[PDB]
Amino acid sequence: SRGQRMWWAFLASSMVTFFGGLFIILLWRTLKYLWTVCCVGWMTSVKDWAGVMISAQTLTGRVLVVLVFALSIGALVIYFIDSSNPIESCQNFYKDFTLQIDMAFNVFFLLYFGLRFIAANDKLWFWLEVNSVVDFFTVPPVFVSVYLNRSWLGLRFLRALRLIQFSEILQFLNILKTSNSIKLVNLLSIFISTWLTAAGFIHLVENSGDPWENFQNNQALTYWECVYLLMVTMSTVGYGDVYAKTTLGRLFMVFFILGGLAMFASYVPEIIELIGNRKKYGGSYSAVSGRKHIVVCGHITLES
Amino acid sequence: LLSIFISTWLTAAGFIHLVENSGDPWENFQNNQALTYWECVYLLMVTMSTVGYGDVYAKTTLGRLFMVFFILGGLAMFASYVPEIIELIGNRKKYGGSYSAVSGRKHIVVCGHITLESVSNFLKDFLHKDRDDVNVEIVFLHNISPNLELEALFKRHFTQVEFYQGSVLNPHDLARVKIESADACLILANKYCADPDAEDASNIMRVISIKNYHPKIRIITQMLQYHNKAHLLNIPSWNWKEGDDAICLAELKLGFIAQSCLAQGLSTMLANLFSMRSFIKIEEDTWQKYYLEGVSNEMYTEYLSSAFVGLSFPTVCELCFVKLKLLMIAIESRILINPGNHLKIQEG
Amino acid sequence: AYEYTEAEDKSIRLGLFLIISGVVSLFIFGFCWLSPALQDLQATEANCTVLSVQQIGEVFECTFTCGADCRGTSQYPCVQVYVNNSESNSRALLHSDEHQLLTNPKCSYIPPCKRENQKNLESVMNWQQYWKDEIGSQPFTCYFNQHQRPDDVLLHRTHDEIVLLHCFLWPLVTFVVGVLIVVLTICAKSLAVKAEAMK
Amino acid sequence: AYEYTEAEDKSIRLGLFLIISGVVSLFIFGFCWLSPALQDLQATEANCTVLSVQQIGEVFECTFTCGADCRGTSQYPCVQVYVNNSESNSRALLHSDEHQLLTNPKCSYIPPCKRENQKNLESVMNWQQYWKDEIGSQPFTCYFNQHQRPDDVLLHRTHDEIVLLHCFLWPLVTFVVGVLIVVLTICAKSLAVKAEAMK
Ligand SMILES: CCCCCCCC/C=C/CCCCCCCC(=O)O[C@@H](COC(=O)CCCCCCCCCCCCCCC)COP(=O)([O-])OCC[N+](C)(C)C
Ligand SMILES: CCCCCCCC/C=C/CCCCCCCC(=O)O[C@@H](COC(=O)CCCCCCCCCCCCCCC)COP(=O)([O-])OCC[N+](C)(C)C
Ligand SMILES: CC(C)CCC[C@@H](C)[C@H]1CC[C@H]2[C@@H]3CC=C4C[C@@H](O)CC[C@]4(C)[C@H]3CC[C@]12C
Ligand SMILES: CC(C)CCC[C@@H](C)[C@H]1CC[C@H]2[C@@H]3CC=C4C[C@@H](O)CC[C@]4(C)[C@H]3CC[C@]12C
Ligand SMILES: CC(C)CCC[C@@H](C)[C@H]1CC[C@H]2[C@@H]3CC=C4C[C@@H](O)CC[C@]4(C)[C@H]3CC[C@]12C
Ligand SMILES: CC(C)CCC[C@@H](C)[C@H]1CC[C@H]2[C@@H]3CC=C4C[C@@H](O)CC[C@]4(C)[C@H]3CC[C@]12C
Ligand SMILES: *[C@@H]1O[C@H](CO)[C@@H](O)[C@H](O)[C@H]1NC(C)=O
Ligand SMILES: *[C@@H]1O[C@H](CO)[C@@H](O)[C@H](O)[C@H]1NC(C)=O
Ligand SMILES: *[C@@H]1O[C@H](CO)[C@@H](O)[C@H](O)[C@H]1NC(C)=O
Ligand SMILES: *[C@@H]1O[C@H](CO)[C@@H](O)[C@H](O)[C@H]1NC(C)=O
Ligand SMILES: [K+]
Ligand SMILES: [K+]
Ligand SMILES: [K+]
Ligand SMILES: [K+]
Repeated sequence: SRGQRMWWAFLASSMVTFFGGLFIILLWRTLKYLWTVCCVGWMTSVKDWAGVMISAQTLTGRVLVVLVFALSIGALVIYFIDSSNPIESCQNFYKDFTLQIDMAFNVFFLLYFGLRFIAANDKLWFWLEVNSVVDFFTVPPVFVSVYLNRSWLGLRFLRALRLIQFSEILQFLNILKTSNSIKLVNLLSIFISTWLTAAGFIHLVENSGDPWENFQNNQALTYWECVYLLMVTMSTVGYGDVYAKTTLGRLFMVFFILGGLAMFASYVPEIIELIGNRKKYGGSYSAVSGRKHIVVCGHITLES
Repeated sequence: LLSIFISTWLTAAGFIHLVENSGDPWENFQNNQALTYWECVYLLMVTMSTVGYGDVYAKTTLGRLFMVFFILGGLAMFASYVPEIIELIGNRKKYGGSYSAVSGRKHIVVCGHITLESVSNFLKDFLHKDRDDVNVEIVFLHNISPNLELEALFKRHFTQVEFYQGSVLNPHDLARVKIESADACLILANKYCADPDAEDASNIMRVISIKNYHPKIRIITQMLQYHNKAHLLNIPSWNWKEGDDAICLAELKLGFIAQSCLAQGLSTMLANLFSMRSFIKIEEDTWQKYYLEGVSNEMYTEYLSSAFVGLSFPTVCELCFVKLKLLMIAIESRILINPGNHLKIQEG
Repeated sequence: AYEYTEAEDKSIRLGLFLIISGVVSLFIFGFCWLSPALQDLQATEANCTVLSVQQIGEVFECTFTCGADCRGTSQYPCVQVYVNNSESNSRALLHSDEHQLLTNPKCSYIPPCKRENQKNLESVMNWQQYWKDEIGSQPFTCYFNQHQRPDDVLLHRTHDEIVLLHCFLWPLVTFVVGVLIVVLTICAKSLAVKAEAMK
Repeated sequence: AYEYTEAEDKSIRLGLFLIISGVVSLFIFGFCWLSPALQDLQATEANCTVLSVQQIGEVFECTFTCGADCRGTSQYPCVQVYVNNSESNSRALLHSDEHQLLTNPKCSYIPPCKRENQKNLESVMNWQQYWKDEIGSQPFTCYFNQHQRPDDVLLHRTHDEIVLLHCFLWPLVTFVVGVLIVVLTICAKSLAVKAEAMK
């Protein structure tokens, strides 16, 4: 049933979810402060239970958090699989296996989003939190994909932004304690997620070309060519074998070098500082039989 | 920085656009590389950033000559201005905002010497499981931002502990942590400070500030000498009858030593009576096996049954020992320790 | 406490960002969308009678594609269709769009490229026979721009009139939603200030 | 206060900058303007009688352009026009300029490229018929450089003699205006020093 490009329905579902819930929250905060001007509880108990479940303070909270880690990488791998597909295509839900696994991952993310919504103190601050915006632009349009029996590789590259959570959900699990490797996982998460997300955006823009030429600017790049493009660009090598040719592609690359060059030059030598800090003269002396030894301490310099 | 950066970028792009379109006059203008304006803006951003793809470049003689002068100036301009701009944006205060009180659950404001180890020892002795089901929240208040280890500690206690960066002297920060509805305020001291009178002065100033905002609060603090403890009673709102206690470390450490000068080893027993320790079972036969069973006891406080009223003090201590397996020490109707058989149990 | 919280400050920042995004996207679409579309509407919808239909014999190259990225380059013959304008009434060429005109200005129709050169030639002959039947009669609702390309006459405009709608719509929708966010947040804060100071 | 102000210091800096700019632009124009122009004047204005006019049949490619950036590549036939020099008196070719010679050395004239190959051929035939009429008579005021290209004879020099004027004029004007700025500022300062010390 080809011919009708229904790509706009996915993006509409994301924008209606984000902005419609935002307007519902703001209208609640106007109506409940008009109600006086013009004209321990139980909800806190379910709030503390959700706040315990979001952290790793129990066993079932630990299981939930490890599931968030694993299924975030799983949803990212499903995007890597789907990136080689055409932009607008059909898929029957009962025959497509990866659509069923993606369904299982996103219904889990919907329940986890509900737990994070209950556990929050401020509904507005939660609704503008960046890990919620990722859910607004990934979790609705896969439900639209199962309803239409039709896929569109839209803003699925924002699934790579879920790796930002990794240092926090490892701080919950008592895995990261000291400050150096907390900082190292923080730098690695932000670097890899920004690299993979911006590569996904330039992949979408370069494939589905400029709307001003009636889409005759389709430079057919793969996803990994855009990852290689951004690593060549961020490092300021810039070979020129692969570059963005569309107008929107060059426009994003201008903004990306304004941000990403400083990100590469700041984060990469700091990461290489935090790895490689190995104690050289560790270990212990091993005694041998029939030969004694002498321990010398105190003021030890070169001349002494 | 933004004005100079954008104006230099757009102006130099306009000059290279004029030069590249109207070509070199030496070839009778057969060097017209037809670039748009935005291609030259993209050329200069690729060039200033030292990427240099080579898909778009200047082909005329005057174009290459301007590009030589432009990289001599513009590379230093990009490398100096862009990280400074990114420094001036992004400076956002992390732990701002205010505490939001909830109904039916009180909270506690903790200020003073807040480090990683002091907060860790506090949260061990406060949130210990040997208490009852406590439900107070712990709000912290320190002007220094926490490091990554303290942030991991606050994430380990995500429902019980909130942090807010501010100064206890500034009354807006006292209004942020809801000090008017807090149950008590605790002032930890840096017990290994270099000048003890200096930090005793600083913590006295903190008591003055909290009592200046709200006089009807319960302040618990730590003093390092006894005369600086004596200065706290001169404050016109320091009311110890309601619970403004000053834990003087000099008086308490020398008194613990003197009570152990009478009966040797009492100071260990008293100091173990307040550290909340669970039972640790030792399978061997060491001195630690019986010592740790002594460690696991803590001092507690409770009202008595109505069935004990009218009895004598040695009677109720004997029967609670043999039936309830508890050791009673003192009584309150004053706080006198171990009365004789002549004093009977009052009700309440 | 009569002051914005962190969520209200972030919401005002979001509304200001949408205001800036709507203005900047309108500024971008002025040079990308609007200006070639106004060059399209500069061409006048006119009448034209067909003058003659010629072949040249100079064949050109198309590019037929199979499924797994074939780049077969078949060839196709060329037909020039000359018309008589209503405005200039001169010898003008016929074209399907600017796309066909820019890939090959010397022909009047380029077929979809197939594998067989016989099939491309048959597509040429069918389109030529249709334009050989209706000669002289029924002057066509064609388009023409004498100030830029006065020798070629198109059959379809490249951009619809609804391009002018969507070039101005979604920046305006972005502007309105951003303004609504700033207004609703400020209104909720001021009403909460009055509701707390009413006691 | 007998010293330059900030405005006089900046004006002396401007005059020194114009002196440096005039010298540097003269230094640039020595390699860009002057040296190929002196290679042009190295070619000698001479006489030449036309020997014969030939066609080869090997056609070449021009590039005709429409309004909205067409890149149509029509083709055109080639005419070789051989002359008899006055200096070397050998078989030399005719060319319109160095531009025609460098884009195609094997012809004597390249037409303006049009859409129709018939129109390019007619431009060739008209120019060839003019160079077929006047044969033997009226030796032409042509140009020749036996030290570099001794086999080709041009009809027009590429650079005018006024190129030599403008190559030396505007650096000298820049130098004079810069010198005048430094002189007038120093003279105004010294007269103000004497006018204040006269009291
Ligand atoms: C600031 C907010 C503003 C946002 C503005 C949003 C508004 C969006 C725009 C609004 C209008 C766009 C819809 C109108 C389409 C018209 C129909 C059409 O042209 O059909 C064409 C479909 O050609 C294709 O192949 C389509 C494939 C790409 C479709 C996906 C588009 C994604 C665009 C990127 C999404 C990025 C999303 C970024 C999200 C961050 C066919 O034309 P043709 O066959 O090729 O012509 C041949 C010429 N010939 C006839 C002479 C031979
Ligand atoms: C330090 C101070 C010194 C400054 C020096 C200033 C002095 C300036 C120079 C001085 C002399 C220049 C004028 C003489 C022109 C001669 C006439 C001519 O050549 O016509 C030509 C016009 O070809 C065009 O297409 C013109 C289009 C460009 C004109 C704009 C020039 C801007 C130059 C940049 C301004 C930058 C300003 C920068 C400002 C900072 C036609 O020739 P042709 O048809 O193509 O030939 C075909 C060959 N054939 C015949 C064989 C086929
Ligand atoms: C904030 C914005 C981007 C939200 C998305 C709105 C736009 C992009 C969407 C929502 C409504 C959509 C249109 C709905 C109706 C028309 C005509 C119809 O026959 C096919 C689709 C088509 C041509 C769509 C084009 C894209 C569209 C204009
Ligand atoms: C964020 C959540 C709560 C709301 C998301 C809005 C979604 C569910 C709504 C808004 C726009 C809708 C689309 C509007 C019109 C199209 C084409 C029509 O022929 C059938 C329904 C269909 C295919 C709808 C699918 C569902 C839809 C995408
Ligand atoms: C589907 C989505 C849009 C549901 C929206 C629910 C929103 C409007 C409602 C549900 C519960 C509400 C919260 C209830 C109590 C808290 C704590 C209070 O001290 C300030 C307001 C605040 C923070 C409210 C903000 C708005 C709120 C989050
Ligand atoms: C759809 C969602 C709401 C399902 C969650 C079910 C809720 C209503 C149930 C399941 C788990 C429950 C919690 C289980 C134990 C905790 C701790 C206990 O000391 C007091 C009650 C309290 C806090 C309960 C409150 C109600 C509760 C949160
Ligand atoms: C010219 O064009 C119009 C359509 O715009 C058409 O209806 C009309 O018949 C034509 N007029 C003449 C005189 O042919
Ligand atoms: C046809 O063309 C001629 C010249 O090409 C012109 O004079 C005349 O007006 C046109 N006639 C019609 C009916 O279009
Ligand atoms: C040679 O050239 C000159 C012009 O420079 C011309 O006037 C003269 O007639 C020619 N001389 C001869 C002998 O042909
Ligand atoms: C013509 O050419 C011949 C040799 O090519 C030469 O000897 C003779 O001088 C020339 N005669 C004239 C009149 O130019
Ligand atoms: K470089
Ligand atoms: K480079
Ligand atoms: K380079
Ligand atoms: K390069």
